[PDB]
Amino acid sequence: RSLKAMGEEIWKNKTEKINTELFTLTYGSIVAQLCQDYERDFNKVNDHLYSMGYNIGCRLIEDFLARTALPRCENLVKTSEVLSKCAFKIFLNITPNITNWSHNKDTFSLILDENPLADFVELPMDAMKSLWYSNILCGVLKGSLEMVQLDCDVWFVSDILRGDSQTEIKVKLNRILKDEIPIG
Amino acid sequence: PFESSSKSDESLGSIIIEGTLDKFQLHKYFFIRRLRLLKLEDQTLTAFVGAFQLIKNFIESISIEYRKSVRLLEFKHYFITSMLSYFEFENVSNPLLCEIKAELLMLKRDNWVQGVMATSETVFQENFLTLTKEILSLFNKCEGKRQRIVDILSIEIGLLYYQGKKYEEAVSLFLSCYEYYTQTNKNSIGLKILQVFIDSLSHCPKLDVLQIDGESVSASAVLTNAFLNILKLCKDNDSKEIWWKKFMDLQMKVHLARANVSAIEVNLKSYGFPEDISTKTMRLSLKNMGGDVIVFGASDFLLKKGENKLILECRDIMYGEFSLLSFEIIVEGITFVKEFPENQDEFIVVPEIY
Amino acid sequence: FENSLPKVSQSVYQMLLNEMVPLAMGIERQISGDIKRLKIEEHHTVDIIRSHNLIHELYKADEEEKEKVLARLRNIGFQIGLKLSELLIFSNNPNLKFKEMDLLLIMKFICRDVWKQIFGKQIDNLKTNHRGTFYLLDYDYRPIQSFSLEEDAKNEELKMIEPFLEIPVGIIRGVLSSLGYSSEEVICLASFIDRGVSFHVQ
Amino acid sequence: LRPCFVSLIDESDKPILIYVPNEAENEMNDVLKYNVLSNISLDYFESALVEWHSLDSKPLLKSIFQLEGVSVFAMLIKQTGLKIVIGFEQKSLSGADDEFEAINQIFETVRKIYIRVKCNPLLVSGDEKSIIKSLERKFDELFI
Repeated sequence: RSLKAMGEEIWKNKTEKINTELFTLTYGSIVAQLCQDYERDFNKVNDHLYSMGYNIGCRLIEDFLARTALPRCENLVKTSEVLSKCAFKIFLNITPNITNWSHNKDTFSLILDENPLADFVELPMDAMKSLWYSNILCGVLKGSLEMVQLDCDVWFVSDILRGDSQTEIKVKLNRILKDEIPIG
Repeated sequence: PFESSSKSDESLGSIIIEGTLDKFQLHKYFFIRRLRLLKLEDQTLTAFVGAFQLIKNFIESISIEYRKSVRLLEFKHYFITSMLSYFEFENVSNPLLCEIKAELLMLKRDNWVQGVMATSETVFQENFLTLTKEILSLFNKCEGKRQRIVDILSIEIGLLYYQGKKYEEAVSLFLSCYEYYTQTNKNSIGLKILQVFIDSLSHCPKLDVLQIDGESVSASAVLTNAFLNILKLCKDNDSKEIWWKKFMDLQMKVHLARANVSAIEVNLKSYGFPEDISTKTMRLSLKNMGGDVIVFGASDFLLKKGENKLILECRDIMYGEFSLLSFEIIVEGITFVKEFPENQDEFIVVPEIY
Repeated sequence: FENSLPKVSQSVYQMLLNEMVPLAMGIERQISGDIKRLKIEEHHTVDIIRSHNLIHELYKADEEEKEKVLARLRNIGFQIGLKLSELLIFSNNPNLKFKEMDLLLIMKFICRDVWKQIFGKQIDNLKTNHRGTFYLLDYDYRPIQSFSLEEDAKNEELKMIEPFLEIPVGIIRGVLSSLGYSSEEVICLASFIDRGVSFHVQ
Repeated sequence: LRPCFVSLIDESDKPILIYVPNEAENEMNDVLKYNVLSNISLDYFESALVEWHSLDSKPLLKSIFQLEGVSVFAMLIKQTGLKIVIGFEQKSLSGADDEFEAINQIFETVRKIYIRVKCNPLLVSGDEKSIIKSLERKFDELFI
């Protein structure tokens, strides 16, 4: 009944496979491709990762809505509820936590505990200060939320791999999309 | 009968070991169980060597049992328990596996004797160790395999030759073996073998070089010292490379061709100057403190070669030296067709063609 | 035997596997060496294409550029194949030692375990010419069930499916070169017999 | 229980890494007396005195020799052709049989950190120095 109960409930009728030894090294191999093809550029790789993320998030939102039938969200309470309590539950077997909203509640942050996209990577010295790793997630959280009629913008703040501070993602409502009704 | 004897001997040894007391007299019971195992394995081609392993692990376990300095004398008793077991393994004329078993037994006996002798005939110790190491080296060389232990044994024999003052140095004369342990893989072994070869060349006082080929040279020490400077640790031992380069400069013997991997030079954009275009300024890094050379970076056209950009005087002593490299006599009226075929050789009485 | 150790969804991996191909087309057609879209970032702009238009750009691709694409697909399959084989090493399969003198004994490894790990099922048939040429078969290749053919235009649909086959080419090439060397290895079609793709190796 | 040297040998004659604990002080530590045992250890794989039988799927452990008061153990992992050698002295050894399983724990927990280091995606293919540096910081994490 609750959004915890549905997100845990889909794990009794979801086809599954191993989270190490596949799906970590897929992302690692494509980021190795982007690193070696741009001659170790550290910011264009974020752009191409965010592009491929936007495309996979726009293609993934339909499977999320068909897997559990839910009404269209409207604020950053229901999105902050639905994300952290079923979406990463049924796609990554994890659950992040929500903190650091503003006074008008027009933002929040997305502190993640066990990111399964970067398990024992330890990025080298030059990439440690000018590269973000998990930009496929920021692409997904742009492209998924842009198709439920909300413009959005989702950005990393810090992550464990280069920094002592945790893995978190900042996010702004950036207005609500207007559905276009008439003929003209 | 044999498998039942092995399983029952292991079970009876564990059952006798279940009783805690009288561990010192239990050595005799373990020796009786070992004799019972040895009587069952009286006729085995390779498994007797495994029975020697049944000795050796027990020879490990007895080494686990006695724990004293004076028990080293009991290890001398284990030397007797080697030597009589050598008497249990001497019943062959010549064989492949028995030679390796005798080599392992002689290596264990030599290690026990070297452990005993080093606790406190000093001239005769080197002769007896050289005799035992020569016997073990001949036994290991009498095989279809095992060149790796033979090379380390020959290096140990040459170090024992160097343990007294000797002008005849087998390891230094075997620069092929030095390159076999230095060209790749080996390093810390190579960094001591090259130090021994350089010390033997320092105490050589001769100009009669190696007769195994045409390499008669007094700069063979510098040829080895280039590899010793390349395989050096850091600039803490840079005085050795500086002294070897000073000896190569004093004893010059000028023909050489180095790969110049100890120096790193990087180029920049082509430019022009007054009355001759001083193109291709380049920055160079080096390990040696002092170096002066007429370094010229060649460049190949479609059917020609400039071979320009040389500087006669070089007082630069730092990484990214930023040489000007003035390039007189521009070929093809300074055309743009010339590609890179850079020798970048910095001859400092010996060519280093990178 | 039944190890229940941590897991994620199959679907997000299968669709990431599917969008590795327009990732390769996007990384080649945009190498940044000097209709599309545009997006808004903070003092920053990206410009993208969508996937099916890029597969249609593969339909209008240059011939030498097409094989310049297909080296990258077998390169990325090669990387994930050698690393995935290296993780299989933890399984301690008892079949093989090194250099694969008995080549079909590790063909009995890949069909039993590797295709089970990537695609959830065994390879259903393997036929053996004894000159090193081995004949794979599976009736339903798993990441092309979701690729819908269009209405009565299957001659385009074959040409737009089979550049997705270079990833398992990379898989089996990477698990062979994790065990020592590179030899020739190609694709097939093999129209199935009862209601997908075949592979040749040396 | 702590080792005196570790060694990883690939399918060629090369060493991937010869790491000793405590390089920071000299303390009468000779890297030379460690590499000679590592050089003869790759020789004594082919010796008929020991053999790694392949009927069990699990890779096994052996005791090849003992020189200079140091016992070494060589576990040929069968499939990828990696040879690993860890060395211990008699004073660390207790001579018991319960320690053998803990030795096998040390062997598999350095094999695990090797397969985790060499499966880093961001390192360039080829024998870099960064694989050696990452291996030694993970080993110094394991061994103070």
